[PDB]
Parts: sequence; structure tokens; C-alpha cells
Amino acid sequence: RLDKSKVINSALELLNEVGIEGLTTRKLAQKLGVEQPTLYWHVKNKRALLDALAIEMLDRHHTHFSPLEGESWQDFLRNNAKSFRNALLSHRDGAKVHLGTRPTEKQYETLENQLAFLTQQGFSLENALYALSAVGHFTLGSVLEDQEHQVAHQGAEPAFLHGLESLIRGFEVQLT
Amino acid sequence: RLDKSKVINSALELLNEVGIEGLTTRKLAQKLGVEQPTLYWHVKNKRALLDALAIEMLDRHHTHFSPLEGESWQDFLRNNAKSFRNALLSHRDGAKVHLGTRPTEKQYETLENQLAFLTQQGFSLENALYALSAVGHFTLGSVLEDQEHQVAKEEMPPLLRQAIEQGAEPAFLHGLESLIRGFEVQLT
RNA sequence: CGGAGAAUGUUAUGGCGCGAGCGCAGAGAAAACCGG
Repeated sequence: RLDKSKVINSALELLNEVGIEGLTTRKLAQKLGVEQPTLYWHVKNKRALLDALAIEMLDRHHTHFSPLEGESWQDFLRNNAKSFRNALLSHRDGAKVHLGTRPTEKQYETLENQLAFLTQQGFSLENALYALSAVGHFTLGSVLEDQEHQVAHQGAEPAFLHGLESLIRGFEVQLT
Repeated sequence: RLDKSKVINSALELLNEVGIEGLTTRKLAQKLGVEQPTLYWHVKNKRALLDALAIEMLDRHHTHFSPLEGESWQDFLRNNAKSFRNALLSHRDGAKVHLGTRPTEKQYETLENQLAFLTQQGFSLENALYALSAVGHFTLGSVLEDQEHQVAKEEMPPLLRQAIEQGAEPAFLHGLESLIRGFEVQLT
């Protein structure tokens, strides 16, 4: 009948059409061909819908949350930022959708596993959390301004890549 | 007796009370004790009000937009970021208010003076725009998550629980240092 | 008090209730309608 699969697939399509500000559960119910009380069992309001959209965009496109076999910490942080940025760009206003959500327990566990990997490579526990925070804040900030100006030099990927590189070589220095 | 000075002063007080999501020109009109048609002459909608609020917090708190006498480019970028961050934190949801406003002509001129200062100090024109953009994106991202976090204070793994033992300023300062110490490398 | 988490509408120079004035409300509105 009507599973979480069609709910979120239709919700992500309507997010692209309308954006985060005009997206309503009523437009999703009409797009799905269901009454609003029926949809309330799968999504209870806009806040719950945005929470689900952000989680789904990460599971779909944030694939490089863990280091690969024999991958340097520099390459890991590099591809962790690119993966996170791809999720935010997977859909319209994806960074705005992500900013309004609260992290699940699985994301905290994933973050602890990242601190473990960084501390294993010579990072202090304090510096390992700062490196991950800085990369996240920079990536989120870059996409937020990029998607805000996407309503209208050009090309935000070079700015992101050169800034991510500035972070990585800065991390290398502060190790010594 | 309703001038632009009292409008934004009341508006920023109202921003702290209700936040960016609950801020409306009608609640501003009610706080000012005027009918909505009267307030329309000074601010035309929420978008115009947010544009004014973002500019006002910068003029008030973004004071270190220019290098001091004999101040290194490292110290300038450091204190330019700290000054910019102070503006975003000056009021509730200040980073969200800033995000979505379009730069005026004076900040383009102010920004040109910043590329000028950086290009003099050895930066390539290309690298000067990358350094300033990265510092801006990092500062904006840090305050956005920081201000989003202290709203969630209406309500975990131990190694993560060992790092939490407390605010966002230490993370901001160290991350800002990672950028600058990285900029030093990319010059050579 | 209930149909009802109704409709419509979004972020308000307007919409609405009472009657210049007082009052209501925002995507889990204010109105309007039906029922005891």
C-alpha cells in the first residue's frame, strides 16, 4: 500500500520541486494520493518529515564515513568531507534540511569511531575532535552559502577543495 | 516618534525574545505600539527586516574588518574571523539572520581592500579569495551549529564523552588556527 | 464539549471576530460549517 519507501521517495522529489520553505505534509499527501490522517502514521508533521529527509540523504550519499583499507588519515578526512558535501547537494536545500535536525545515536557512535581512528594515527583526543568539527563546519558552511546563492568567479567546488586542502595541511603541521 | 533607530533596536530585542522563526513584522508593530500600515513605511516585510538586522549587527560588532598598524596577515585573518563571529553571536539566531542576506556595495569595497592587503603580503589573487572564503565558511558554519545547539538544550559513547569534558569557542579557535597554519604552508 | 490533527492560508501595507475602537491567528492557523 504505502510504505516508508514511497513516503520518503515522494518527499525527496517534492523537496526538489518546492524547496524546504514551501514543503508541507499536505502537498506530500496530495502527491501520494492519500488523505492527511493516513499519512500521519508514517510522518506526523513537517519537523518529522525533515528529520527523515536528512537521515535518508546521508544513508544514500554519505558513504565514506569510515576509512578504507590502508587509507591515510589525510585521504580519509578528504573523502569524508567530499562524501558529506555530496549528501548536502543531493537534493535542493539539502544543507538547510540537515542543519535543523539533531544527530541520532548511530551518528555519535560513528563519530566516536572516527576519534578512535584519528587518535590511533597520532592525534590527541582534543585535536581529533577539533579536526572533525572544523571539516564539518567548513563543509556545511560552504554548501549553505553555495545553495543560498544557487537561486541566481563562478564554481563553488574549487573554493571547497582549496579550503579543505588548507585544513588538511594545517592538521599536518599541528601534529608536529 | 518612530525613526529607523527605534525600529531595529526593538527588532533586535524582539529577535532575542522569539527567534528568527517567530519574528514577524506584525509582532514588531505590536511591540512598537503602532498599526501595521504605519510600520510598512519603514520596513516592508520580514525579508527587509532581516536584511537590516544583519547589517546592524556588523556595524555594531564587526569592528576588525581592516588590519591594524603593522599587523600580520595571520593576525588579521584571525581577528577578522573573531570579529565576524562576534557579530553572528551578538543576537539570537544571528548566523541564520546573516545567512540569506545579499552583500551591499560597501562590503564589496571592504572585501576588495582585503584582497588588496592579502595580495600585497604575498598572496596570489586566486589564493586570497580562497583564504577569505574558507575562513568565512568555517566561521559561519561554526556559529550556525553552535546557535542551533543551544536551542536544543530543552532536552553516549565514552571516548566521545571523554572529549566533551564547555563551549564552541575552543573548537572555533583551534579550527581557525588549522586554516591559518595551513595558509602559511600553501604560500611556500 | 464533539465531528476535527476540518478547509483555506502561510510568515502578514493583508485575512478575520465583535462592534472609530477592542480582540483573533500561521503548515498540527484565525474564520466558516454540522451535530448534542
